[PDB]
Amino acid sequence: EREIHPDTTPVYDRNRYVSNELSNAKYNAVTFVPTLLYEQFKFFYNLYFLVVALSQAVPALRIGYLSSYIVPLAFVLTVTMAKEAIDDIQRRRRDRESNNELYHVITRNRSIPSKDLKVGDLIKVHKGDRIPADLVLLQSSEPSGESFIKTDQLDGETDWKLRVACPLTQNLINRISITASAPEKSIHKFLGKVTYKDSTSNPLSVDNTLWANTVLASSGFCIACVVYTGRDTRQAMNTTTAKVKTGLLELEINSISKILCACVFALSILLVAFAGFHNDDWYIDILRYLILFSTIIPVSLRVNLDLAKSVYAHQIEHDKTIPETIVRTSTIPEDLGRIEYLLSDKTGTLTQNDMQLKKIHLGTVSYTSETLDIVSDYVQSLVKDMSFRVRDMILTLAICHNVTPTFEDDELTYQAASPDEIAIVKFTESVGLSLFKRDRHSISLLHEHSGKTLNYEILQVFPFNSDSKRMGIIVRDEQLDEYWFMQKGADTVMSKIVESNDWLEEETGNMAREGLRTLVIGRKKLNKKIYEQFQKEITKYLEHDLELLGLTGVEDKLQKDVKSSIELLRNAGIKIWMLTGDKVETARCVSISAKLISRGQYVHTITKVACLLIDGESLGMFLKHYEQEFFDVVVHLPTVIACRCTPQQKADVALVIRKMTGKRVCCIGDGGNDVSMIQCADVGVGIVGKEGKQASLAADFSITQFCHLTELLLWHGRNSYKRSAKLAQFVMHRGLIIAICQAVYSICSLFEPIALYQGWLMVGYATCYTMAPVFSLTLDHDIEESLTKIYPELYKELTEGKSLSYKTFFVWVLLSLFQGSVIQLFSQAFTSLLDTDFTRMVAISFTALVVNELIMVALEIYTWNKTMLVTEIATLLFYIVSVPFLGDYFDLGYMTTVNYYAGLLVILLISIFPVWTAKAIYRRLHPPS
Ligand SMILES: Nc1ncnc2c1ncn2[C@@H]1O[C@H](COP(=O)(O)OP(=O)(O)CP(=O)(O)O)[C@@H](O)[C@H]1O
Ligand SMILES: [Mg+2]
Repeated sequence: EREIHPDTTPVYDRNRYVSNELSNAKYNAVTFVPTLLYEQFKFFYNLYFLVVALSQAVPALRIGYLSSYIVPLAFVLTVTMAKEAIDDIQRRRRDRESNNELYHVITRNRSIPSKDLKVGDLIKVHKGDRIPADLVLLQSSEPSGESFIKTDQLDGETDWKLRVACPLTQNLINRISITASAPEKSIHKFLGKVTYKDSTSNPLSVDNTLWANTVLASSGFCIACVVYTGRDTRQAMNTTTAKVKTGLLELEINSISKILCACVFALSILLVAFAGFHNDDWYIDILRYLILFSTIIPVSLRVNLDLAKSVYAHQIEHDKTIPETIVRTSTIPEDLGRIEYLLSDKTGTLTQNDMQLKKIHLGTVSYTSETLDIVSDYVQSLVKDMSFRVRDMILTLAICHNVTPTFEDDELTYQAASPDEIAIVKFTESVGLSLFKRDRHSISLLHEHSGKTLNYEILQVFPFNSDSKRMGIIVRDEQLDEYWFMQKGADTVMSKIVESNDWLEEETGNMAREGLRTLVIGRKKLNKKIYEQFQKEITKYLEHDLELLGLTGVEDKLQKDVKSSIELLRNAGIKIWMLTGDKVETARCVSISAKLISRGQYVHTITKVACLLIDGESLGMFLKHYEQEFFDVVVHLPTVIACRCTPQQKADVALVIRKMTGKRVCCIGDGGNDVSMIQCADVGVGIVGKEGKQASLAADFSITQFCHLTELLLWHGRNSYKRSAKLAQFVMHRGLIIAICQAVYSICSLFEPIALYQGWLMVGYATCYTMAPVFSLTLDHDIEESLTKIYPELYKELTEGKSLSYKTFFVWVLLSLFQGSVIQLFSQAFTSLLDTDFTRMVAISFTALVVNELIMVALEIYTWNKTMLVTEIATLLFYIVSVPFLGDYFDLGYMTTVNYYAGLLVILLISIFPVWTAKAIYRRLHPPS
């Protein structure tokens, strides 16, 4: 709470208030680098190769070139800051160029920057410039004081918001004082007071304030007074750092990284023990040999995965089948492939948000889409008692809504913040009572039918609330001058308020199991004196005693091709729930019509202080104490339906599921009514085409309505997981092969394992000779995108993890042992291992190893793309031409013997025959189609 006076300039200009300068990282950015790295320092593989780097800091463990040392760590740092440092420096850039934006001061009569701006002084902000800070409107260019504002960057709202000024201060210019409250966090709330001469209090709210990222129009300029200072602005509190996201793939990579660390440590112990424990310094020997074993795999895997994220995001955002998709968190674009649960809303996500009124019932008299003649002639007769009730009901429909019009040649269009009333006005104009232009800021109501033009005006309005479930108005006529109080909303709150009437409950139930969402209308005749004593000013006095008018039933057309999507889902074996705050009867009806339940599948319901339905209170009570047994029940049930849920229990459901099973779930939603279930989700998908947009921009993914996600999960997540699995398999594959090569060399020559490979050879093998086949396999697939619909069942082949486990690691280890051992032993046997021809043995070893890699990458090929087959030939010719001139220091010699090629071909044939035959027999064993 503060008191703002514009005439007391120095007391805020000097100090006591935060300057408009925003600083992010200066003199602390260095302190920022380890702690952020600390999360990366939490993962044991980063620890692993970071200690590999740190080992050579001792001036005794330099075993290879420094060019083999700097490039991996430098390149991984370059990649990992490539995404974030550019954004950080751009943030600093438009922070600095915004804080020097010149602004005119009424008192100082000259332009000053944002730094010189203070609190309480009056600024004329123009149409073509953004609002600098948080202010409150006191005078505008419009005599009414109303203007349209834009906050596309402040919050997720994209439409243009009404903002009125104080009527007392809009006429002004004498000095005017304000009183404000403490800094808060709410993005849709404000409170204040205006004090003028002789202390005349004037109220303030969110309707009369402008914040830091607001954009002005609907005027030329306006006079506004600053309120919040620097850090006190809500953007400094309502914006928080995004939490780190962890995928299961990287966790199991960390696990197998520890496994490989232990394995190579044991191998180093074995080689050192077999050496004879000489040289009197065992520890330096085991450390240097460990580093020699640990210099190929851990760093290459990281960059391969990062390039995988990059190309995967490119492929997602470069599909004609998937128009206008946005990835917002590229840290884990991978877990979508292994998802078992779907948590979703029906509002927009599972619907088209197209509304049509179908049945309306008043006084045991039911009207439908048909029989519009009676209601039409009633409208024409507006300008016995049942007819009067009908026309009054039409009047209440046509007035109480908060819809905005827009004119064109014909079929005048309507937009609002709740489109159910757009459906209402559509029905009313279809009957014959055509509403027209609405000020929605001043008092005007125009309604023309086949007769004569009718005009009203609202005496007072109360906006709808997400908790009040109500909206009420009072309206005065000009033609007949009566006071009509009208109330609209849910019956659950106003049923006891309206009357002691009997015919509400059972009819609401009737249209409930008709699959119709229904709201209810009441009226009351008021007078002038009670209206003005009400206007003297809590909520209790507004509603005293109403009278029921009727109720309406509106249906919605479900989303395009829901049934195909759902059948593809449970032929993919994936599990889907349904949590939404709707009513139980409309929920079961819409799930039946969406074919969420097949034949049979008995439905059970829960109400407390196959299929199953549970209310929100009972959901919280079962998530309250009886947690674990409830979790055990819900996991095995094919479908779960919940009703009457405010988002906190949705977030709790997500948290307890992810914490009690450790699996990856998908939680898709839209609008402000489900903001929590994305921010706590493993993946969040945005919905476009519906009024709500903050959740979609605050999400991680974006699809049109529902369809893309389907093809995003079947054809894209599965392929992503398969190619990542092949990448990991191949990288540990050739790393273990070369490591076993050095190991067998040390067995056959007890000098040192270092003596086999040093220098540029291992550098090029780590970087230049092998990455191109890996990135070629990164693009390879098997099944066309058009064919993923026919065969979703392959999902049931990835839920278990048969490709990433301990046994998979052992299988790849054993295969690598086999091939590396046969190559090394046969080479040493056929080449007569000595110290003179050592160049010949090491050359044929490197050549055979690299060509074996470049052939086995071709073995694991499903489709032969025109862009893929060139990649390995380029590396092959690069190897061929890199021998005589590029390297030309190590392993120099002839090597072009007639018997050399024969021996090489036979040894490679021996090494690649059993795996090729095994793949052929496995293809004969498990034929896909
Ligand atoms: N402006 C409004 N004020 C009060 N209640 C409303 C409303 N618009 C719709 N309702 C009804 O109240 C219930 C909850 O509305 P809420 O304020 O949570 O928005 P919502 O996004 O959940 C609409 P829905 O549930 O139909 O998708 C809905 O079942 C709806 O029928
Ligand atoms: Mg929402």
